[PDB]
Amino acid sequence: EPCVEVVPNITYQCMELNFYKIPDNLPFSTKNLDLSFNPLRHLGSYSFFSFPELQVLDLSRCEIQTIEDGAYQSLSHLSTLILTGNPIQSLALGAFSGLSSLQKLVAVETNLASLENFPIGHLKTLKELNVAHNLIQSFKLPEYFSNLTNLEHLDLSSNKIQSIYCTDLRVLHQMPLLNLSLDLSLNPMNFIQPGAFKEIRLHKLTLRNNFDSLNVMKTCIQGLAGLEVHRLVLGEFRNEGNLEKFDKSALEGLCNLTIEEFRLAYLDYYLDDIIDLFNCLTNVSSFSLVSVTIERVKDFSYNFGWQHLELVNCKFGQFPTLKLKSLKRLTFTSNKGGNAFSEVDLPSLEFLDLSRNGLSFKGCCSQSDFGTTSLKYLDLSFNGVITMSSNFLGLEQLEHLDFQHSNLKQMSEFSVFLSLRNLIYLDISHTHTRVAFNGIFNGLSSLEVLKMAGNSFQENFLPDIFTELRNLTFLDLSQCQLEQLSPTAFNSLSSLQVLNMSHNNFFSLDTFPYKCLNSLQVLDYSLNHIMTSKKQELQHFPSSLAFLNLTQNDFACTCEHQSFLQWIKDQRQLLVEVERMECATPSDKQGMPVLSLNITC
Amino acid sequence: EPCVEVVPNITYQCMELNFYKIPDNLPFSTKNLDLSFNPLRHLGSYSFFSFPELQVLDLSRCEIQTIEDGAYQSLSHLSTLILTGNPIQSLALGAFSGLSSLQKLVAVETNLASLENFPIGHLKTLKELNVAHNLIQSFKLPEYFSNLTNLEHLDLSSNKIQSIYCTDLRVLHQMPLLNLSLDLSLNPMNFIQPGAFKEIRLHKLTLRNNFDSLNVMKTCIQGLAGLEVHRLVLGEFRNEGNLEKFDKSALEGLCNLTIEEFRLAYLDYYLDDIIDLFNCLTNVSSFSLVSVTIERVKDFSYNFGWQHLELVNCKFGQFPTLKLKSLKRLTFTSNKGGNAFSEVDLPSLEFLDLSRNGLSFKGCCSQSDFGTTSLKYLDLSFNGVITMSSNFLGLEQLEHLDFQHSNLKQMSEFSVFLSLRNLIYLDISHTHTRVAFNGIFNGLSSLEVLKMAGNSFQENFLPDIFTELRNLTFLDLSQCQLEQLSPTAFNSLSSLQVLNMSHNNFFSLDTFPYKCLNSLQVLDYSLNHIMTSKKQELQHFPSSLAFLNLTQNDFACTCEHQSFLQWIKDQRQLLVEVERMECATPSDKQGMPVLSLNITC
Amino acid sequence: QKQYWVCNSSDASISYTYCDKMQYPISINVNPCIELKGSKGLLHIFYIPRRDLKQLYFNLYITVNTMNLPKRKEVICRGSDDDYSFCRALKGETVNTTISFSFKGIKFSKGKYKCVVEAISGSPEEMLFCLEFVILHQPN
Amino acid sequence: QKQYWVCNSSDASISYTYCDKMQYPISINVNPCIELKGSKGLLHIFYIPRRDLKQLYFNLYITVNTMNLPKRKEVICRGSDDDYSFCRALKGETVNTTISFSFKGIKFSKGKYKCVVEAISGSPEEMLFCLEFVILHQPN
Ligand SMILES: CCCCCCCCCCCC(=O)O[C@H](CCCCCCCCCCC)CC(=O)N[C@H]1[C@@H](Oc2oc(CO)c(OC(=O)C[C@@H](CCCCCCCCCCC)OC(=O)CCCCCCCCCCC)c(=O)c2OC)O[C@H](CO)[C@@H](OP(=O)(O)O)[C@@H]1O
Ligand SMILES: CCCCCCCCCCCC(=O)O[C@H](CCCCCCCCCCC)CC(=O)N[C@H]1[C@@H](Oc2oc(CO)c(OC(=O)C[C@@H](CCCCCCCCCCC)OC(=O)CCCCCCCCCCC)c(=O)c2OC)O[C@H](CO)[C@@H](OP(=O)(O)O)[C@@H]1O
Ligand SMILES: *[C@@H]1O[C@H](CO)[C@@H](O[C@@H]2O[C@H](CO)[C@@H](O[C@@H]3O[C@H](CO)[C@@H](O)[C@H](O)[C@@H]3O)[C@H](O)[C@H]2NC(C)=O)[C@H](O)[C@H]1NC(C)=O
Ligand SMILES: *[C@@H]1O[C@H](CO)[C@@H](O[C@@H]2O[C@H](CO)[C@@H](O[C@@H]3O[C@H](CO)[C@@H](O)[C@H](O)[C@@H]3O)[C@H](O)[C@H]2NC(C)=O)[C@H](O)[C@H]1NC(C)=O
Ligand SMILES: *[C@@H]1O[C@H](CO)[C@@H](O[C@@H]2O[C@H](CO)[C@@H](O[C@@H]3O[C@H](CO)[C@@H](O)[C@H](O)[C@@H]3O)[C@H](O)[C@H]2NC(C)=O)[C@H](O)[C@H]1NC(C)=O
Ligand SMILES: *[C@@H]1O[C@H](CO)[C@@H](O[C@@H]2O[C@H](CO)[C@@H](O[C@@H]3O[C@H](CO)[C@@H](O)[C@H](O)[C@@H]3O)[C@H](O)[C@H]2NC(C)=O)[C@H](O)[C@H]1NC(C)=O
Ligand SMILES: *[C@@H]1O[C@H](CO)[C@@H](O[C@@H]2O[C@H](CO)[C@@H](O)[C@H](O)[C@H]2NC(C)=O)[C@H](O)[C@H]1NC(C)=O
Ligand SMILES: *[C@@H]1O[C@H](CO)[C@@H](O[C@@H]2O[C@H](CO)[C@@H](O)[C@H](O)[C@H]2NC(C)=O)[C@H](O)[C@H]1NC(C)=O
Ligand SMILES: *[C@@H]1O[C@H](CO)[C@@H](O)[C@H](O)[C@H]1NC(C)=O
Ligand SMILES: *[C@@H]1O[C@H](CO)[C@@H](O)[C@H](O)[C@H]1NC(C)=O
Ligand SMILES: *[C@@H]1O[C@H](CO)[C@@H](O)[C@H](O)[C@H]1NC(C)=O
Ligand SMILES: *[C@@H]1O[C@H](CO)[C@@H](O)[C@H](O)[C@H]1NC(C)=O
Ligand SMILES: *[C@@H]1O[C@H](CO)[C@@H](O)[C@H](O)[C@H]1NC(C)=O
Ligand SMILES: *[C@@H]1O[C@H](CO)[C@@H](O)[C@H](O)[C@H]1NC(C)=O
Repeated sequence: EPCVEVVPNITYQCMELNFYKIPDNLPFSTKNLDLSFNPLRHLGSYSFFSFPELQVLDLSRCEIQTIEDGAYQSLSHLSTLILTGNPIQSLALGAFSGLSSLQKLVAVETNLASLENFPIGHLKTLKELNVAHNLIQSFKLPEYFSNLTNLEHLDLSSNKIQSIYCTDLRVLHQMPLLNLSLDLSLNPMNFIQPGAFKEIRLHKLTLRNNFDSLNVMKTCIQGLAGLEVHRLVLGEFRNEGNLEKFDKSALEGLCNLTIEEFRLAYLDYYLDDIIDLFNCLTNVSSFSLVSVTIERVKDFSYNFGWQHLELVNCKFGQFPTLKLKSLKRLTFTSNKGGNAFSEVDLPSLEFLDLSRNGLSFKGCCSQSDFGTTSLKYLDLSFNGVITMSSNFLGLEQLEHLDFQHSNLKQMSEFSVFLSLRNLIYLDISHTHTRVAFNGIFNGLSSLEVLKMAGNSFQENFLPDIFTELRNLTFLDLSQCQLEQLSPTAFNSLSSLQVLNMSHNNFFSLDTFPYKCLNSLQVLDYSLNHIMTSKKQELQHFPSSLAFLNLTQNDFACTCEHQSFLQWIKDQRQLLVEVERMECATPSDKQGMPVLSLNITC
Repeated sequence: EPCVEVVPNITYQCMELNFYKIPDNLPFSTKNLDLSFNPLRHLGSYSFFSFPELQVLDLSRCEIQTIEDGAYQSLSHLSTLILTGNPIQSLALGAFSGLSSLQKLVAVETNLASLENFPIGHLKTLKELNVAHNLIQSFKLPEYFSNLTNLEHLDLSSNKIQSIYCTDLRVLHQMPLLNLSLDLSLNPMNFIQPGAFKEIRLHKLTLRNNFDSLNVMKTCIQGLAGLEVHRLVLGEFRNEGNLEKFDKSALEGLCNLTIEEFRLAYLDYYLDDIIDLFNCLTNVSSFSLVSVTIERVKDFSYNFGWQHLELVNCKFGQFPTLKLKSLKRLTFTSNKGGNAFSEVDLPSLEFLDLSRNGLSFKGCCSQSDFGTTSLKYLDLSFNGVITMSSNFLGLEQLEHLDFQHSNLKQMSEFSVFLSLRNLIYLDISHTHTRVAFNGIFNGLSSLEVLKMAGNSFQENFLPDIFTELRNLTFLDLSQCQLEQLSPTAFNSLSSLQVLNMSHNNFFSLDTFPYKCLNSLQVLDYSLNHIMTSKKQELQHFPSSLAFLNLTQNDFACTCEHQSFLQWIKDQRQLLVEVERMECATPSDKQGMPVLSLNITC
Repeated sequence: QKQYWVCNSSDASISYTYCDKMQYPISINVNPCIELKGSKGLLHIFYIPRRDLKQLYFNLYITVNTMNLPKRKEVICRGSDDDYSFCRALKGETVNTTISFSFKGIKFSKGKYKCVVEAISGSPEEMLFCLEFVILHQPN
Repeated sequence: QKQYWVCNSSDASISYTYCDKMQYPISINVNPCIELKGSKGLLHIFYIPRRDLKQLYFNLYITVNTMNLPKRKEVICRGSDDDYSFCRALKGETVNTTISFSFKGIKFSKGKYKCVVEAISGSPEEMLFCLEFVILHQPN
């Protein structure tokens, strides 16, 4: 079978196989046939009959000239067509004749000329229709749209469209119920007569890099009057030519509409003031900026009503100062410019995310740095340097907290987590810290998840700090250069199930510290160098244990302490990969699995 | 002997022993006798005869009332007197009668009243004279100073002096050669008539916290005219009351003098502009500031002629911008305020020191960040975060460099030290790095000292990076969590003498990697866990070796590999502390020194 | 294999070949020819993909005259509302673009620097293509 | 040993005794009495040293109800041109000063906090004195 079977009897793909006609030896009840880069200079009536059931088809770059009538006749349940790249010089009328249930249709790079010479009038339940990169001239919607229903997208971008007229969209007035996420980008256009968009209701609209100068943009915005969109997107694309100047004079009057979301993307100019700009873009229940470089602005503070804000991949000189009276979520990620921090006042806020920026702190954490009183989530990972000088005072309702891959300071000088009495999640990983104060985890009486991997210990001996954590279940401490454990550390932790203790430097193994843990299932000793036990007092493990790594470490195969190997081969019902436990200390016994070999003496 | 002998037959001290007269049972040829807190209500003629030779004396708080004539008569070579705290109501004239060679004299808290009733007229070669915390009224130098010569200090501070007059210092006009480091601080004074200091030449002058308001300071500075001092010090003390206001109006006219150094200390006001302040303090060949808080100043840049600058324990908002045409040394240490960095332009500079500040970098190192062309020294230790994005280009003459306890980034992505072909010193210690690129030390063809302790390695295996370093002698790599070494790493390093390899995690010992190193003397294996060798192929070490730590690690005492203990006890002429090598692996053999025990089997 | 030459400068001799078995053609050009000292110019690319070049990215395996380096990972365009225009295309659709580039600030010694490129894309994240570059360097 | 009381507040009962054998007297006072919640006030000290209190500094051994802490090292005045006036005195010379202090921003739980003070000074760097503090704390 030249056509590759990737999944048997349902999906069969074969591309670039130099065919000249439809392959038939494929199974009868096949679905989602792929067919690409196979020259089919012309398609014939009933070209697809041996596949009565069929979900997906594809004809991508299969050079097609003319599709005649009757095609796809003996064919139902076909939900997808992809007619990409095939230069069609004559689409025969009546094509797509029998298609009971079609939803998606894609015709890209097909040399079309208009929309009314497109024979989908009998269709229904068609949801998406992508027709882009063509040669179209007028944005005059044909009439069969009245018949059409449940259409959602109509993406006609990067064409040779020039202007609009009120006569257009005279249809679609008679649609009491309609959702249309219209779109048109990269179009060279310069004029819209007023009144065109009127009493219409969309659900999105994207216009990026379709204007050549500022006055054109002003006129075009004047062209929109009463659109009432739910989401609008403006900007440009880096790859091509863009605008030269941008001020408060531009973008003005945009508040003759009724908007509820905004999204500007990739300005190439060094904007310098955000106040009296974006001015009547208030009451917009969301706001966002992407890849804009406002490198010098002074008064970021103002009174907008914004319930959601995003600043992604921007640039800055200062950390922005904010004063919003109703802002429930903030997201300030992946920024590059400044490395500092300042006070903000967000009296009603319930979500933070300051990740990957690389900024620094001082006197990190207190209710006076965010002005709030009820903050439920908080993340500070991948920043530069944080200094602790106040245990979290005034934040008695906080349930999520992360600090991984930051650089902490002064973490072991006092009880840093002392007021948070309702906490569930906590992660301090790969921060260059040094635990040297028993009772640093004092006050956390509800923690259940605890992560710390890569944090040294004083003289490499585990102290007795795990007390009052009576709900902990998932405890993570690995890559911490331990060398020994306290005899009674894991006491009263009667709810642990996972316990990661891999990649450390141990030499002995003992069962006494884990004597009374009635809920363990997983136990991890992977990347250590364990040679023996303190002696053969190795007790039973708690019955509940059913999983135990003991692999990936060098053993010593001499008849000394052979009783240890006797004890380990005594219980094989808990190991994992018996083939990767092998000793290499004696030169002769090398690479030989442990449980296999039998020893003298 | 109640009087404690601290060093035999030369120095004997005894304080607080409740004596009532000079102890005599002390040896005859004793020096530097101490005597403190022993009540001697009155001193008698020839009180000190049994000590004909004597260098130092002391009578501190030994309550003295009257010293009569003839004292210290049978006494020469006595170079020091300390008459502290003893309230003297009558110093008998003719005292200090026979003192051939006296240099230092201290009389503090002695209730003096003037300076001419002080009988040192016959003295000579007296260098220092400290007389402070007394009750003096007039700064009228007596006349025997004409007889006096080689006097250097005269420290009369914290007295009840009120003003000065031109009649004062009429003496000391007739001194063609003279060095006097005069001083007077904490004096409540409010007026100096003009012309007092005229045609005089000092070598220091300190006036800290001796004025009560700004206008008083202006008048007093007007009082100085033509002083020609080599070093001047102003400011105040934190412990007491200070000034309320400070601007360019203050401190003006200070350039009627001829100064060459300046030092302001501990302003308590928030100064806000440094230009047009310190204005005619140009041509001053040095400048320094200590504990001043100029938290908001904009244009630090200006054209002064300053050949040396210091900013110690200051505070700042921004990192200062500098443009000096002739500044050969800079020292910017222990500051607190800002954490950033910027470009400077110092066209002729040969020394940097930016230590303990805690600031951060980006695009760290290139000749465009310091504008210079010949920089010989450089130190960047104890800062926050440094990022490497350019190997040192344009700095082909740099001989000293340090980075310890910083936080480096991107150190292993390319040859970071590639243009420095004349380097001797280099230290990268406790920076959280990860060596994973062979040839990171490419281009350094003159290094001799190399330090790196606390820097991990990829998978804990030493690669072959030490090539072309044909002069290295002192190589430091410890606390790096090594677990094994390449077989041929230390080749062509035919000039090493010190080699620190302690505190790692080894298990085997082999002599092959160190086969051909004809210049080793010291070899360090201290805080490891060495149990045995790979086998008994342990060769001879290079003859030159004469020092070898093998202590502080746990051994295993079983007759298995007893040949290893035979081999180690075979050469004891290179060990260090044979008493701290003892095994603890077998429970019986614990704490017992190794070379002592003898084993069966 | 066949040798695909690109351009020559005073100190650069860029060239490239295929790495894996798939041999879908491609056309690349740079102007002006790079000098390994910090340059600036334009890069013209013409290609016809075979998978959805969406959330594309790059893996890079470098080699400095037989000394390897860590693996570099470059995210070209991600998620929604991307900076580049071309990375919303589909299969069979021709991509034809030009992008500007510039660098300066590092000294490279003589050698035979070699690079390995891996393009990954698609919602199931398969490879797209792979090439092998060769760059000589002889400072004057 | 003898019990040296200092002052009482709503939540503080500071007291102190000697640690080592030397028992050179000293006089300390604070106003107003510290509240272990962040306060501000003045501290009056009268003393008569026995060594040159020059380049003085402090070592601190803390104890939080039987849990030790690391050792703290405080440099009071150092080198030349120091901030404080008193630290240029000599033996036998009376020191009599007052200094202002203030703190706020940390919550301390109930307990029996205890501290160990070590003053080091002099050019040969000998100890000067040593004391033991006791601070109860019962928030209202
Ligand atoms: C196909 C070859 C395999 C890849 C070759 C190496 C690629 C390394 C990937 C990372 C490079 C990068 O980060 O981008 C940019 C240089 C672009 C690379 C050149 C395109 C290659 C063309 C290949 C086809 C042609 C045949 C560097 C950069 O930092 N960009 C951000 C920055 O730009 C801004 O400031 C920087 C600061 O340096 C300078 O940079 C410089 O001039 C020097 C810069 C790069 C030095 C290495 C350049 C390698 C050239 C390879 C030649 C190709 C021969 C085949 O310094 C560095 O950044 C060092 C970083 C570590 C480099 C390690 C590479 C060593 C490999 C050696 C292999 C021989 C810029 O000029 C510019 O200043 C004007 O800052 C801006 C923002 O201001 C930022 O934009 P953004 O904030 O929106 O993201 C840029 O992204
Ligand atoms: C004798 C008892 C043993 C010692 C007790 C602990 C001493 C700890 C030494 C370090 C303290 C310190 O750094 O100074 C200062 C507080 C002074 C200590 C109080 C004097 C004790 C009197 C003893 C005799 C009386 C019986 C803190 C400080 O940071 N100072 C610099 C700073 O001041 C400035 O900004 C800070 C920012 O916090 C605030 O601080 C605060 O209010 C809180 C501060 C200290 C919290 C601990 C205070 C312990 C009091 C002990 C009570 C005594 C009972 C016997 O927060 C912190 O700094 C936390 C640092 C870690 C603290 C660990 C101690 C835990 C031990 C618990 C033992 C029970 C200041 O109010 C103030 O804001 C106005 O910044 C300025 C500059 O702006 C700086 O000046 P500088 O730049 O010129 O150096 C200050 O030095
Ligand atoms: C305890 O924590 C460690 C963290 O170090 C967990 O470890 C990780 O285990 C996975 C599974 O083997 C490793 O993934 C592997 O990567 C290789 C190379 O790509 C691949 O071939 C394997 O198939 C596998 O995917 C992973 O590298 C390793 N380390 C990390 C940092 O993730 C471990 O699972 C934890 N134990 C328990 C019981 O949770
Ligand atoms: C012995 O160690 C190995 C690793 O060294 C354990 O492997 C298992 O590791 C994988 C990889 O992380 C875990 O994977 C799953 O990973 C996805 C990654 O996105 C995560 O989202 C899932 O929640 C899930 O954790 C896998 O869970 C983990 N095994 C177990 C049982 O959790 C291996 O498990 C260790 N041996 C034993 C008996 O656990
Ligand atoms: C190799 O590098 C290590 C650095 O870890 C050098 O080590 C240090 O050795 C000295 C001398 O024993 C240690 O000082 C000791 O401190 C204790 C406690 O105060 C004191 O009782 C001893 O008398 C001694 O002074 C020091 O702690 C130790 N570590 C460090 C970080 O300095 C070692 O000397 C180097 N080897 C060679 C041959 O240079
Ligand atoms: C075995 O290890 C010990 C340390 O664990 C080596 O001790 C010696 O350590 C001292 C302390 O650092 C070195 O001290 C001198 O220290 C001053 C400190 O300021 C330094 O400025 C001097 O330049 C000097 O290094 C001492 O030099 C060092 N011993 C030697 C021979 O250098 C001990 O030396 C190790 N065993 C052998 C045989 O080296
Ligand atoms: C571009 O540069 C390369 C490298 O210098 C040239 O290739 C070499 O070409 C010279 C001259 O023809 C030969 O002598 C060498 O044997 C070639 N070596 C290799 C490894 O190819 C190349 O010729 C240059 N291109 C042009 C058009 O001159
Ligand atoms: C200062 O506070 C302390 C601590 O509360 C007081 O000491 C206690 O005093 C009460 C009342 O006299 C006694 O009942 C306790 O037995 C004491 N306990 C200890 C440990 O001393 C002290 O009395 C207070 N000072 C004054 C003047 O009231
Ligand atoms: C289209 O609009 C309707 C209006 O109610 C909404 O329910 C639906 O979710 C929208 N379509 C999509 C894909 O969200
Ligand atoms: C968690 O802890 C709280 C208080 O410590 C306790 O009331 C509760 O029973 C524990 N378990 C769960 C599942 O909440
Ligand atoms: C005093 O001044 C002279 C002037 O030549 C100088 O040589 C000498 O060093 C000075 N004294 C001190 C202690 O520096
Ligand atoms: C140091 O290295 C240089 C060049 O590598 C060499 O000329 C010199 O002999 C070496 N030794 C000394 C002591 O300079
Ligand atoms: C790519 O587009 C440019 C636009 O003018 C065109 O000149 C060029 O021929 C196109 N590429 C190809 C391979 O045709
Ligand atoms: C310390 O000086 C003040 C200054 O007025 C004085 O009142 C006090 O009595 C002095 N201390 C002693 C113990 O005399």
